[PDB]
Amino acid sequence: VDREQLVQKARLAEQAERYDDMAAAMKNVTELNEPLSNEERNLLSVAYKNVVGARRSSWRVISSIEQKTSADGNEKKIEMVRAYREKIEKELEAVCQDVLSLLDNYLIKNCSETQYESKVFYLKMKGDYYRYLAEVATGEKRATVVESSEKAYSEAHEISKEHMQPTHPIRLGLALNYSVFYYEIQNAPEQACHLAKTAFDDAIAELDTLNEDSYKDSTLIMQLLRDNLTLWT
Amino acid sequence: VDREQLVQKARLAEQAERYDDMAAAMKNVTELNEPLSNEERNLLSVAYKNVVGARRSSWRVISSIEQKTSADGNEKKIEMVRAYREKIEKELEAVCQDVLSLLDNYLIKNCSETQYESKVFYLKMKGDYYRYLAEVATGEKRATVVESSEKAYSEAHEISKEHMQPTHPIRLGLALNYSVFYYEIQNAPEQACHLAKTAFDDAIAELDTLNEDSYKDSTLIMQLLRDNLTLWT
Amino acid sequence: DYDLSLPFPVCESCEHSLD
Repeated sequence: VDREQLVQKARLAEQAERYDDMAAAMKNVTELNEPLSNEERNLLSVAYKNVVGARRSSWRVISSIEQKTSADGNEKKIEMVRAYREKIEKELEAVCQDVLSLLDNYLIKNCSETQYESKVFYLKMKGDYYRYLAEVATGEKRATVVESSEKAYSEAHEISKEHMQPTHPIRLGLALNYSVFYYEIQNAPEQACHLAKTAFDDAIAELDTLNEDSYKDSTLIMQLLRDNLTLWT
Repeated sequence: VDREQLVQKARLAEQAERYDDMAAAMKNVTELNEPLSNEERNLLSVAYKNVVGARRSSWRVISSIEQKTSADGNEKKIEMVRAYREKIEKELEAVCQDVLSLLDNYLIKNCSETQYESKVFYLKMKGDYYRYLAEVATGEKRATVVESSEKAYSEAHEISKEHMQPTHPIRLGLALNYSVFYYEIQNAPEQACHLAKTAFDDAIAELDTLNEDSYKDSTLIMQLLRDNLTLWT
Repeated sequence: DYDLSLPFPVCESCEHSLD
């Protein structure tokens, strides 16, 4: 019931791979209104990434069955498939809204004007989980969560482009997901390519900035930025 | 609500890797009191094995940590681990009692005295989930489920030894889990290895007689019998 | 390469029978 134990339960849940328990424990420590340490901050991101990832993976395979079996299949089986897809859809959207609530009410809110690292970390997460919502949305409900993802990504970009080094893994990771957001959600290959290229180039010019602690995390993201750039011609 | 839809729901949940949903669909198909076909029998077996299997891996990870923490005596971190262990423990035992009820009320009940193949399959399954109970039980509650696992395994063994060919994958796999029960649960290594080699020897004496269909299935379980022998000193 | 976004797998330390 104590905060120090709640973080320990989340550590245990990750070892037991019960990410629903892990995300619930971190949801509690976030609700205590005390700021999150760098480690506790990564426990929350890992927990809800696994939870929303399980729903998103299940949603993708069911929706694929729903589309490829939407021509000839019996009217009774397709009514069972689309019913299962929407059940997963509501589960995904409920987890996303759960994350965006912690972000707007506790995490982004309790950030000072000088906490550019945590501000960019939480703002990128906001654009991430709004992007996950845009994958399963259609019509006017899609165009709004798309612009909410854009407002979260764009603000995280300006704070990162000014107050953080180009080799910082948080700044690099943001440019990755932001450029992915442009290519897959907005269908803007020209802008997605530009965003990923400048972030890679600016990190290359200051390659002599990597320390022994942050050399791994930064270099792999640069490779992923290259990998995504080769794919987009 | 229809049986053909319930089984198709279970196939969806398997592809979506939502084994909790899959076990619930096959529980409904079983609760219609109509005997289960071969395909529906394995859909139920696969679903609950994944459901109870995720709890077995989580319990083993947590109970391993509980052992290294009960020697330090932190008196505060140890109690939170035992709580998480017993939370997973109750989830595991609830899944087992759910399967054992389906076995006693529907599956074994609807087996005629001449349905030797199905009688061995379900009885072995009964000894299996009673053994899963024995892995997390203590005191006299353990010696109870150990005795229940023994009666189910032994009766399935006598039926298979009399009415089944030694190369039959059902009979071979029973000897595997029965020998595993002897070594790991009852700590009777003389009989665990006697059982494993007897079943392996008897199955080779007529291994020439089979088709290729009953060759890959038959031999794979035999390799497991060999692996267990080498790994059991 | 299917999901082109950023993975951060872990933040800690992440049969004998037939199956």
